[PDB]
Amino acid sequence: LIPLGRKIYEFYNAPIVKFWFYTLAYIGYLMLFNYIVLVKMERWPSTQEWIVISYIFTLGIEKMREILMSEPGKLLQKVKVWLQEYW
Amino acid sequence: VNKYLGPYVMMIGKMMIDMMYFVIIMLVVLMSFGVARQAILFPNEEPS
Ligand SMILES: CC(C)CCC[C@@H](C)[C@H]1CC[C@H]2[C@@H]3CC=C4C[C@@H](OC(=O)CCC(=O)O)CC[C@]4(C)[C@H]3CC[C@]12C
Ligand SMILES: CC(C)CCC[C@@H](C)[C@H]1CC[C@H]2[C@@H]3CC=C4C[C@@H](OC(=O)CCC(=O)O)CC[C@]4(C)[C@H]3CC[C@]12C
Ligand SMILES: CC(C)CCC[C@@H](C)[C@H]1CC[C@H]2[C@@H]3CC=C4C[C@@H](OC(=O)CCC(=O)O)CC[C@]4(C)[C@H]3CC[C@]12C
Ligand SMILES: CC(C)CCC[C@@H](C)[C@H]1CC[C@H]2[C@@H]3CC=C4C[C@@H](OC(=O)CCC(=O)O)CC[C@]4(C)[C@H]3CC[C@]12C
Ligand SMILES: CC(C)CCC[C@@H](C)[C@H]1CC[C@H]2[C@@H]3CC=C4C[C@@H](OC(=O)CCC(=O)O)CC[C@]4(C)[C@H]3CC[C@]12C
Ligand SMILES: CCC1(c2ccccc2)C(=O)NCNC1=O
Repeated sequence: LIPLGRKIYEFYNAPIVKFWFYTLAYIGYLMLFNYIVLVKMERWPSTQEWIVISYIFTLGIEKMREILMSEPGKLLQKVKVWLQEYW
Repeated sequence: VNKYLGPYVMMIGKMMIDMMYFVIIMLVVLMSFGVARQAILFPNEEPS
């Protein structure tokens, strides 16, 4: 069972696997956003809109975490390094 | 079989790959405009 867990940990930490996991989550987020903008919405958001809202909030938390875990040490320099990537 | 039409046909077959990449970029821009237009102009729609 230890080689199986080692294979799972080695697979899921590969950069290509992480990129394709993030991409297949993006292409399942975009369809949910398409569904919530095409169909009408009620007074409260539906399940798919809650998933889209959760994706946006966790992505925003991830972008603040990329601001914090950067290369410089002073906050303005961290933001200035992060703003070079326009995307 | 013809000496001019034959190279023309495989030339078309070679430009199909560049055509496919143009189709991919046009597809992204096309569904972005289509989804935005349909989602703005038709707010109350059932799943169909
Ligand atoms: C990994 C990538 C390439 C694909 C992952 C995304 C799909 C598996 C998701 C994204 C959009 C989803 C759809 C979005 C909306 C709906 C409507 C939903 O219907 C309702 O909410 C009303 C009727 C009911 O309750 O069944 C049923 C699921 C469905 C078809 C979803 C099925 C699963 C889909 C296709
Ligand atoms: C992680 C995200 C970005 C992509 C992963 C895709 C799936 C995990 C999601 C996408 C669409 C989701 C579906 C969207 C809507 C519905 C309808 C929903 O129907 C009901 O709850 C019926 C009763 C009610 O209306 O309350 C059941 C869950 C389901 C199938 C969802 C199951 C999970 C799905 C397939
Ligand atoms: C009535 C409507 C549906 C128009 C039909 C459009 C397509 C079904 C046709 C139009 C032009 C055709 C292409 C014209 C030329 C070629 C080159 C030829 O390929 C070769 O000679 C092989 C070598 C090479 O690919 O360079 C046959 C396939 C292809 C891509 C054809 C594939 C089918 C295409 C895209
Ligand atoms: C980015 C570019 C290069 C490609 C993207 C365009 C196509 C994928 C789209 C454009 C026109 C679309 C078609 C427009 C109209 C119809 C008729 C539609 O049939 C009906 O609505 C039934 C008859 C009716 O209700 O009137 C089925 C989908 C289809 C073939 C669509 C299929 C998808 C098409 C070919
Ligand atoms: C990254 C790009 C390529 C994503 C593009 C995704 C959209 C073009 C797809 C993905 C989710 C699709 C929706 C998933 C579920 C439905 C419900 C479906 O409802 C029914 O079939 C009626 C249900 C019934 O009464 O049985 C109508 C199509 C629709 C809105 C789909 C329309 C097309 C959507 C928005
Ligand atoms: C929101 C898009 C994305 C992404 C996904 C795949 C490739 C590149 C970027 C993400 O889903 N999270 C991390 N950063 C991002 O901007």
